[PDB]
Amino acid sequence: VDKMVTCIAVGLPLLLISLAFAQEISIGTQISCFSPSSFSWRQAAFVDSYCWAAVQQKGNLPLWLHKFFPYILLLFAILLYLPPLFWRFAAAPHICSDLKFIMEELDKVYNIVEQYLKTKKNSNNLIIKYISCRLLTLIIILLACIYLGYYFSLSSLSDEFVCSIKSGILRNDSTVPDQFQCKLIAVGIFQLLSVINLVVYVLLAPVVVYTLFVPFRNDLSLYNLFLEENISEVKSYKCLKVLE
Amino acid sequence: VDKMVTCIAVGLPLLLISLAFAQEISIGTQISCFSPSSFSWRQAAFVDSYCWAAVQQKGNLPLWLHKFFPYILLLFAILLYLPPLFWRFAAAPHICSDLKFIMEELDKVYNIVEQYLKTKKNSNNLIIKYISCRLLTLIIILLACIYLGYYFSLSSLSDEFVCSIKSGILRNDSTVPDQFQCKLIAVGIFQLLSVINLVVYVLLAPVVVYTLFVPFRNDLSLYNLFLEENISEVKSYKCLKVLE
Amino acid sequence: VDKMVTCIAVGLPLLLISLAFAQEISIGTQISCFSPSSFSWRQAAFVDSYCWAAVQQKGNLPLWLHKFFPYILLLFAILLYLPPLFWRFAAAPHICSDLKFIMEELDKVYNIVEQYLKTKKNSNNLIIKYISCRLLTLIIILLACIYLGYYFSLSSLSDEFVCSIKSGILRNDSTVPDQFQCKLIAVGIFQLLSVINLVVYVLLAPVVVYTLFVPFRNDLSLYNLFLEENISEVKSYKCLKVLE
Amino acid sequence: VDKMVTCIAVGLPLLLISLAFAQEISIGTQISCFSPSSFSWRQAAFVDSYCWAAVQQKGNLPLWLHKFFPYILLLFAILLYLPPLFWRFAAAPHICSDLKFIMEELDKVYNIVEQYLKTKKNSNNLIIKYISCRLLTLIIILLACIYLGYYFSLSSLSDEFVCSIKSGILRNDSTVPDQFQCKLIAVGIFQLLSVINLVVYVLLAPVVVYTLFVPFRNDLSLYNLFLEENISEVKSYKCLKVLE
Amino acid sequence: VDKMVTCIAVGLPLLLISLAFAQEISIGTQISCFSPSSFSWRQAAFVDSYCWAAVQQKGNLPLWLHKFFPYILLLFAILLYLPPLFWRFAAAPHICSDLKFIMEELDKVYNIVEQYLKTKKNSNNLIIKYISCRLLTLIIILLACIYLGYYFSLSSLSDEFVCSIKSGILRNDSTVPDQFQCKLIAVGIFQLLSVINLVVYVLLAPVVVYTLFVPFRNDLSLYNLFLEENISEVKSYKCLKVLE
Amino acid sequence: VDKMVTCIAVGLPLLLISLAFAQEISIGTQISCFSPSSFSWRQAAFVDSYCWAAVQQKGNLPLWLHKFFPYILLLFAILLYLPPLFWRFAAAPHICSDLKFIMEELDKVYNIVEQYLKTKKNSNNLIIKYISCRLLTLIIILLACIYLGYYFSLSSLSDEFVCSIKSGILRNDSTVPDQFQCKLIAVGIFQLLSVINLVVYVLLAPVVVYTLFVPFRNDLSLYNLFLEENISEVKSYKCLKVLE
Amino acid sequence: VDKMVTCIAVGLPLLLISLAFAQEISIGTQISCFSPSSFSWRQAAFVDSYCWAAVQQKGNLPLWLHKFFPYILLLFAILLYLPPLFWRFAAAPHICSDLKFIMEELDKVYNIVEQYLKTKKNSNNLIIKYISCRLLTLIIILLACIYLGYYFSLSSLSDEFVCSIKSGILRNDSTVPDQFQCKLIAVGIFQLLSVINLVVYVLLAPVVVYTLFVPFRNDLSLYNLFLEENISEVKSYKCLKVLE
Repeated sequence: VDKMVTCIAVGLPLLLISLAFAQEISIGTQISCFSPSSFSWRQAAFVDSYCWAAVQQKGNLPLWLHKFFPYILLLFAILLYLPPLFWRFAAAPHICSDLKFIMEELDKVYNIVEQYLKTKKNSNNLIIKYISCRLLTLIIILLACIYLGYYFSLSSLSDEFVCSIKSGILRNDSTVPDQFQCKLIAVGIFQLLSVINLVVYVLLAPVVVYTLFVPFRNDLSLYNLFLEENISEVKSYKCLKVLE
Repeated sequence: VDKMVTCIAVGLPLLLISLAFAQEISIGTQISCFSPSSFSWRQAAFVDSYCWAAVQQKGNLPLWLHKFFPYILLLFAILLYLPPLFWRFAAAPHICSDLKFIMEELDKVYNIVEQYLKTKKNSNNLIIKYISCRLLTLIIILLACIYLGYYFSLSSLSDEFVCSIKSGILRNDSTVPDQFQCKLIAVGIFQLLSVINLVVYVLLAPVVVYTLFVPFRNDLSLYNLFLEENISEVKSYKCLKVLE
Repeated sequence: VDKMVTCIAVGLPLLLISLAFAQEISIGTQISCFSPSSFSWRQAAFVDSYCWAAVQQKGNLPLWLHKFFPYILLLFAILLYLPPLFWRFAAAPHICSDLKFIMEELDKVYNIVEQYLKTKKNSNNLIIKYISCRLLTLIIILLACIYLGYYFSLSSLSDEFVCSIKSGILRNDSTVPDQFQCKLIAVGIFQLLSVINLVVYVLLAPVVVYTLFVPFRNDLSLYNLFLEENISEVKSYKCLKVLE
Repeated sequence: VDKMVTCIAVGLPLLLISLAFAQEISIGTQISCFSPSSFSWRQAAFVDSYCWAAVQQKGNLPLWLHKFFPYILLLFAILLYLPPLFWRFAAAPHICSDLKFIMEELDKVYNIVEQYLKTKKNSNNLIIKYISCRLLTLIIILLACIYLGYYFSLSSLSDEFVCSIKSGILRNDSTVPDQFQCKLIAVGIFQLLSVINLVVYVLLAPVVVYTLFVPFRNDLSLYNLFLEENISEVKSYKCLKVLE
Repeated sequence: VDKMVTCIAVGLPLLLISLAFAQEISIGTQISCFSPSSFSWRQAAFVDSYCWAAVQQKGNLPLWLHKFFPYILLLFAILLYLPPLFWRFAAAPHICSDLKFIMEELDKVYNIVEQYLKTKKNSNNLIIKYISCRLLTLIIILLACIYLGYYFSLSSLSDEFVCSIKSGILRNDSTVPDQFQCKLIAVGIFQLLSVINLVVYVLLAPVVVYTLFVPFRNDLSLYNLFLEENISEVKSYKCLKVLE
Repeated sequence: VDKMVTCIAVGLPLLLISLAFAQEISIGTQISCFSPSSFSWRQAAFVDSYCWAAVQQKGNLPLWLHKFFPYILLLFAILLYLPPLFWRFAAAPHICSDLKFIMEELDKVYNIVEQYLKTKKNSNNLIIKYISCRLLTLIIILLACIYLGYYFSLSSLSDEFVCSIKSGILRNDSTVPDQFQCKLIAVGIFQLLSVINLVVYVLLAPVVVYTLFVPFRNDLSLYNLFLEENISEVKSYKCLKVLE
Repeated sequence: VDKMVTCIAVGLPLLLISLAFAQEISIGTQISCFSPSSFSWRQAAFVDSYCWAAVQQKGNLPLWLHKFFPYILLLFAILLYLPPLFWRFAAAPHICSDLKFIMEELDKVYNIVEQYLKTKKNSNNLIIKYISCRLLTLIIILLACIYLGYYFSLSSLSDEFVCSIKSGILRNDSTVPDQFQCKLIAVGIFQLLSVINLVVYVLLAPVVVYTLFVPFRNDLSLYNLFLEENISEVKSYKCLKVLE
């Protein structure tokens, strides 16, 4: 119930990037500048190479984002991978054996543990590790959500821009016409990828805060709720009840 | 009998998409605009890049669908994968052990369970999980069915459209002829893929509602019907009868 | 003897399709229209893209089949896969254990089963499942056989056709010459693939109906014939006889 | 000694086909027609596409074979695979256990079988299955041998032929020069592949008929000769002799 | 806690290089020189081949780094791999058995080791191997950090440079215009890769020196801290305490 | 000591062929004819296709070898594979058990075999199988050695030759200039591959004849020398001696 | 400690070659000759094919090395693989059992070997096999080191050379301009690969001679030093000491 959130919050940005690259290769380069009819095949591939590199040199913040939208979406994916990567390396040895301990000792009682819960309750160290692995996960969803909302928010006739190559010794020339109407290509594919990654991230925002309500769902309030999720040995206690 | 429906309702849209891409690569780009004879090789590849991106900017709803038909068909495939993905994570631990429990205890009787069914009958919690995993599956087939029917319903001379590139600084020019008869290419392959995915989805519509008739097929009406499907231990009870 | 038929009736159409695609890639596009000498490299690739898409818009039934011959051959392959896919999911648990049952109980007799066959004989439920898995297999071979015969039956100078692109705003022009002699390319490879898939399917037509003669080959007439095919425990009964 | 023949009679045609395709891709298309200097890049690729398809429409039998030489060599490879595929599905269960039977019972004699051979001798059913799996293998080598000899027998200036494209509406024109000297390319690679597949198939022709001399090599004449080939339990009988 | 640092300090430079090459292939060559309109397709590919090779022959140190930025980033990755490669080949046999030794002998005490720690404390040979495997790791991070900071520090209009090909017999000619404004392409992708590899390496600099504080975290100060990390047998000593 | 010769006499020709193909693809076609400036792109690819096929039609023996040098080197590789392929199928069952026989019986003597060697000595059947598997291997090295020496022996300005295409209806024309200076490309790579495959095959020629001196190294002279190579049970007889 | 040297002395030349080929493919052919503007696309690809083959025909020794630098680096890699390949086939059976022999017999002493070392000391046969496997390894590093130093030593404007194609019937012509300024491309990548393979091979030269000091590190001087490297049974002798 909690591993499924951190697999569709990471796997879904990975799926859209791989689908974007099969669309990126099957059409061509992400820029396409309208070179004049006088240029050759190589000079017309110079302008598509210059203008794709010169979107950063001087709003300008809309144009800079379209180049790196697969990268920022990638960085927001591996940064959701690290709280589960740190959960398996910090709080996994402290939880694997102690669930095995209660799983074996409850067999011999029906064939101590009542004073186990009285002293494991007052320990505010492992519930703090649990919420900080999910509160950091919650805000990094919303930072990814506000970026995905901002990228869709522009949505304008903004992929079209005007660049020029007359910078170096090409300045003060008589062949280049000083203006090149370029246009980014993959914007419309990215605008739809910025929506279906936003609606999912909005629909998972009540679910991730539903895990932050473990009394309604101290350390006993954490520990009593984990035993019926990944441990099938509690299901034999219902076999005690159904016979009577 | 129920895993076979959710494998051919998901595997069949996956098969058509992979066959479409081998047809998409082996011919070329999905758009092909008739550029003039005056244009170069690069300006003629500008118009195929502009017009393929400018189908969304202003019926228009036929033309927008042809670009994203592999994507909408993909989204309708993974959304049929989630009710079985949630079935293996919610109702699978509550059903694996209790079928193992009756599978072992019925051996020692011929070598209790009669009062097991009297109290497992009045429990309207796990039949509700069963129908909601299939009723949500039923309507999401019909929403996929009505989209596939609507895409085939247009079928017109609608792939041909007229676009223009005179928008930015290319506006007020004297070389571009203001109109470009473009045409989408993969429409005829998609119209046949929208039929053989519709006839299958119509032919599976009585089957998925046939699973929604579990009395004619409460919790006992659910639980008595599962034991002769994935459990071979009931076949020894016929070995009790055939000897007598 | 019966798994070998449903592997060469499915594997043989799969082998011809994979061999066709290596021939399809190594030559080029399946259409090749004779564009005029006045056209550019891109306008000449427009006509090959328009005419390959416009074979369906208005005999015409010969020309429509040549585009989709790998698809119809593919659909006739997976539709032969489903009666064995349903045999392993419906009649496989009802037959795996009961063959194991006689395989063990006949050991202890020489170290009941004589009254086993007297009551398993009068059961017309599992022989009906056996013939319907093969009678449906028989007619779907003949429907595939009559399509393969019809595709070879045309064999004419029919790949050559005449198309025109003057439809949209390209209508009422003065550059396009109103007629384009196109020709499909992979027809001659497909005509030979339609023969060696027909001669095999004719030669397997007496074999598949030879399985439909199980008395000369009720439920006892089905059940007595399966035990000497996939079960090596009957071979020890000959070791009983050869010692005497 | 007999599995090695049916692996180099099948693996050797598979090896030459894979080596031919790496030579076929690394050079180009198998046809190369000398288009005029007036034609464009696309019209010159029309003639290479028309003439490669129009070798069948009206000696002509030399030219038709050069297109399908990888296919006929492939069909002669899988048709040598079927007598071993039928040997493992028909005569393999009748021979696996009975060799295991003598392999175990001869241990306890030195720790019946003398009357085993007196009644297994007069059985003309399994030697008939053995020779028909090899006599059918023998003639299908010679049919492959006479085709490989006939293909090498032409060896002429026969790849060069003259084709014309003036058939449809291209007939009665004033631009096409009515004759196109084409030439197949991979003929010289195929002529050498038709020799080293002929010398091997001639050198294996005495070996395959050497297996057809099982008295000099009834059912006892078959059965006594198999026990010292795939069965290492006969080697302990020499350990009986070497101690004495 | 220490294997996670040496996997994200090595895996993160490996991830950026693989992402850079998919961006390097999908656009084109890293150089793009503006050849004149008079040149052919091959002479214009000469200048892109000459100028990409002639960045080293005579500041110049900015231009030389842009060619080899994937190589220097690769060399700084495998040089972080060698202190863990030497740790598993030098100090791994001296630590695998002795942790197994205390793991077994502490079972039989509750079912010597108190004098074990009194003589294993005064041994300054294995703590010296531990710090030198991490102090060498610390400075090689900072040398990688100062290079990544220096590469981002230039960030100028420095990818644009001017080269000339008039060197050999091409000197004293009348066709080449003596100057070619070239421009490297992947600089802007590399400038962003030089930032997200710098912020991570700064944020890991307090963590790697936090491992260099093993008293606050002699040989006993090393050995007492390893037993509760990779060894689950110490968790049973808490099972001694929780029962009392 | 003898498996290492037949792995570097087979693996080394396989390694050079795979390295040749990566050089063959990365440059282009093996022929490159200097077509005139008047020809188009397709007619200039006709001459490279005609002349590459017409090296066999009429010294001429130098030019024919350069086309098929990867094939003749391949045929000399699989022909060194067959004496080890026949050794594992003819003399392997007669040698696996009898080495296992002495390996077990010598344990119980120290816990018959002295009369074993007196009768296994006079058997001139299995030493004859041993030398003929290596004498046939020896001469097939020298035939491969003399071909590799002859190919390097030409080494001339012999890749350059003159071909003409005026054969069929292209004869009696007025456009083709009757002579085409072609040149094979991969000759210089092949001349170096013909040296490092010759120096190895010369340096292995004393080693393969060193195996043909088994008295200085009858059947006892063969059998006594095999027991200390692949059998570790003879090493315990030194443990008998080192204790005394 | 000695397997790590022969894995980074072999794996490091393998890594640079694979990185060179990804740079070789992503740019183009290793030669790039400045063909005139009059030549076609095919004649300009003739000169790049002629001049790349004609670097050997007549300092000249610098130019010949640049073609075969990946091959000579490959030959120096597999020649470091053969002393470990011969170590596992000659001195591995004589060392696997005798280390197992002392590993078992020392258990029963604490639960002969003192006279084992007195007679295994005076045996100068297996130490001679040890040094010759490493002395041959030492000089073949230095021969690889002096070649790598010599290749970096040239480093000049030496990739640029002048070739001509007027050799055969192309001699005495009036179109070719008699001189072609070519230039090798991958030289600058190879000059950096010749440095980082030299600094490693210099830094491993004291390590490989450190293995040649086995008294300071006869047969006892060899045999006493191997037991604490790959054998964990000596670590129990410290468990004898730490208890006392």
